[PDB]
Amino acid sequence: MEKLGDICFSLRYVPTAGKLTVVILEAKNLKKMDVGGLSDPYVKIHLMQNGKRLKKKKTTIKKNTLNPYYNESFSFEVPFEQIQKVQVVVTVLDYDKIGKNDAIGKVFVGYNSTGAELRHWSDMLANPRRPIAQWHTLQVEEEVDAMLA
Ligand SMILES: [Ca+2]
Ligand SMILES: [Ca+2]
Ligand SMILES: [Ca+2]
Ligand SMILES: [Ca+2]
Repeated sequence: MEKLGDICFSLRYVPTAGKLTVVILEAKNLKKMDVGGLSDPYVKIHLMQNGKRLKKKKTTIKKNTLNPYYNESFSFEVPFEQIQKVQVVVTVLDYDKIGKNDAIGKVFVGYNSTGAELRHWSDMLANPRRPIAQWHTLQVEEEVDAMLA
Protein backbone atom coordinates (compact mmCIF):
# COMPACT_ATOMS: atom_id res chain seq x y z
CA MET A 1 0.00 0.00 0.00
CA GLU A 2 1.16 3.58 0.60
CA LYS A 3 4.92 4.06 1.07
CA LEU A 4 4.85 5.91 4.39
CA GLY A 5 7.97 4.64 6.12
CA ASP A 6 8.86 1.93 8.61
CA ILE A 7 9.13 1.91 12.40
CA CYS A 8 11.46 -0.26 14.50
CA PHE A 9 10.57 -1.04 18.08
CA SER A 10 11.30 -3.71 20.65
CA LEU A 11 8.87 -5.66 22.81
CA ARG A 12 9.33 -7.56 26.05
CA TYR A 13 6.76 -9.03 28.41
CA VAL A 14 7.68 -10.43 31.84
CA PRO A 15 4.66 -12.18 33.40
CA THR A 16 6.07 -12.46 36.97
CA ALA A 17 6.61 -8.67 36.93
CA GLY A 18 3.39 -7.87 35.03
CA LYS A 19 5.52 -5.58 32.89
CA LEU A 20 5.32 -4.89 29.16
CA THR A 21 8.22 -2.81 27.82
CA VAL A 22 8.14 -1.10 24.42
CA VAL A 23 11.28 0.64 23.15
CA ILE A 24 10.84 2.99 20.23
CA LEU A 25 14.12 2.47 18.43
CA GLU A 26 14.16 4.28 15.09
CA ALA A 27 12.18 4.93 11.92
CA LYS A 28 13.15 5.03 8.26
CA ASN A 29 11.92 6.37 4.95
CA LEU A 30 9.17 8.45 6.52
CA LYS A 31 6.99 10.50 4.20
CA LYS A 32 7.69 14.23 4.00
CA MET A 33 4.97 16.23 5.77
CA ASP A 34 6.32 19.80 5.54
CA VAL A 35 6.09 21.80 2.30
CA GLY A 36 9.60 22.59 1.13
CA GLY A 37 11.00 20.45 3.93
CA LEU A 38 11.12 17.05 5.57
CA SER A 39 9.21 15.97 8.71
CA ASP A 40 9.70 16.56 12.46
CA PRO A 41 8.74 13.10 13.70
CA TYR A 42 7.66 11.90 17.11
CA VAL A 43 6.02 8.63 18.07
CA LYS A 44 2.93 7.90 20.16
CA ILE A 45 2.17 4.58 21.84
CA HIS A 46 -1.32 3.54 22.93
CA LEU A 47 -2.07 0.50 25.02
CA MET A 48 -5.61 -0.75 24.27
CA GLN A 49 -7.96 -3.46 25.64
CA ASN A 50 -11.51 -4.07 24.32
CA GLY A 51 -11.37 -0.92 22.15
CA LYS A 52 -10.51 1.20 25.20
CA ARG A 53 -7.32 3.30 25.35
CA LEU A 54 -5.74 2.42 28.69
CA LYS A 55 -2.35 4.15 28.55
CA LYS A 56 -0.62 6.61 26.20
CA LYS A 57 3.03 7.66 25.84
CA LYS A 58 4.95 10.00 23.53
CA THR A 59 8.58 10.21 22.45
CA THR A 60 10.61 13.36 22.04
CA ILE A 61 10.49 15.17 18.69
CA LYS A 62 13.34 15.00 16.17
CA LYS A 63 13.67 18.04 13.88
CA ASN A 64 14.05 17.69 10.11
CA THR A 65 14.51 13.98 9.61
CA LEU A 66 12.87 11.15 7.71
CA ASN A 67 15.05 8.61 9.55
CA PRO A 68 14.83 9.46 13.27
CA TYR A 69 16.68 7.67 16.04
CA TYR A 70 14.92 7.57 19.45
CA ASN A 71 15.93 4.65 21.68
CA GLU A 72 13.19 5.68 24.11
CA SER A 73 11.81 3.02 26.44
CA PHE A 74 8.32 2.85 27.96
CA SER A 75 6.88 0.39 30.43
CA PHE A 76 3.30 -0.61 31.12
CA GLU A 77 1.70 -2.55 33.95
CA VAL A 78 -0.16 -5.43 32.31
CA PRO A 79 -1.08 -8.49 34.34
CA PHE A 80 -0.75 -11.96 32.82
CA GLU A 81 -4.54 -12.47 32.58
CA GLN A 82 -4.78 -9.40 30.33
CA ILE A 83 -1.72 -9.65 28.10
CA GLN A 84 -3.36 -11.76 25.40
CA LYS A 85 -6.07 -9.09 24.91
CA VAL A 86 -3.93 -5.99 24.64
CA GLN A 87 -3.07 -4.08 21.47
CA VAL A 88 0.02 -1.86 21.30
CA VAL A 89 -0.61 0.89 18.75
CA VAL A 90 2.36 2.87 17.41
CA THR A 91 1.82 6.11 15.48
CA VAL A 92 4.43 8.34 13.85
CA LEU A 93 3.44 12.01 13.55
CA ASP A 94 5.03 15.16 12.16
CA TYR A 95 5.24 17.97 14.70
CA ASP A 96 4.22 21.37 13.34
CA LYS A 97 4.89 24.63 15.20
CA ILE A 98 1.56 26.05 14.03
CA GLY A 99 -1.66 24.08 13.79
CA LYS A 100 -2.39 20.36 13.99
CA ASN A 101 0.39 17.80 13.87
CA ASP A 102 0.32 15.55 10.80
CA ALA A 103 -0.01 11.74 11.25
CA ILE A 104 2.43 9.94 8.97
CA GLY A 105 1.32 6.35 9.59
CA LYS A 106 0.38 3.81 12.19
CA VAL A 107 0.67 0.10 13.04
CA PHE A 108 -0.50 -2.19 15.83
CA VAL A 109 0.63 -5.46 17.38
CA GLY A 110 -1.21 -7.74 19.81
CA TYR A 111 -4.71 -9.12 20.00
CA ASN A 112 -6.19 -9.55 16.52
CA SER A 113 -2.99 -8.43 14.80
CA THR A 114 -1.91 -9.99 11.53
CA GLY A 115 1.18 -10.89 9.49
CA ALA A 116 4.48 -9.46 10.68
CA GLU A 117 2.65 -7.61 13.45
CA LEU A 118 1.31 -10.86 14.89
CA ARG A 119 4.71 -12.51 14.42
CA HIS A 120 6.42 -9.88 16.54
CA TRP A 121 3.82 -10.22 19.30
CA SER A 122 4.09 -14.03 19.24
CA ASP A 123 7.89 -13.83 19.43
CA MET A 124 7.56 -11.59 22.52
CA LEU A 125 5.18 -14.05 24.20
CA ALA A 126 7.53 -16.97 23.57
CA ASN A 127 10.78 -15.32 24.65
CA PRO A 128 10.85 -13.14 27.80
CA ARG A 129 14.62 -13.68 28.07
CA ARG A 130 15.35 -10.59 26.00
CA PRO A 131 13.78 -7.63 24.24
CA ILE A 132 12.93 -8.39 20.61
CA ALA A 133 13.17 -5.66 17.99
CA GLN A 134 11.37 -5.81 14.66
CA TRP A 135 10.63 -3.44 11.79
CA HIS A 136 7.03 -2.70 10.83
CA THR A 137 5.52 -1.11 7.74
CA LEU A 138 3.51 2.01 8.60
CA GLN A 139 -0.04 2.13 7.29
CA VAL A 140 -2.41 5.03 6.74
CA GLU A 141 -4.19 6.03 9.94
CA GLU A 142 -7.69 5.37 8.58
CA GLU A 143 -6.87 1.75 7.72
CA VAL A 144 -5.41 0.87 11.09
CA ASP A 145 -8.15 2.67 13.03
CA ALA A 146 -10.73 0.61 11.13
CA MET A 147 -8.98 -2.60 12.25
CA LEU A 148 -8.92 -1.37 15.86
CA ALA A 149 -12.59 -0.32 15.86
CA1 LIG B 1 3.64 19.36 8.54
CA1 LIG C 1 10.14 21.44 14.64
CA1 LIG D 1 6.66 19.66 10.72
CA1 LIG E 1 -0.13 20.45 10.20
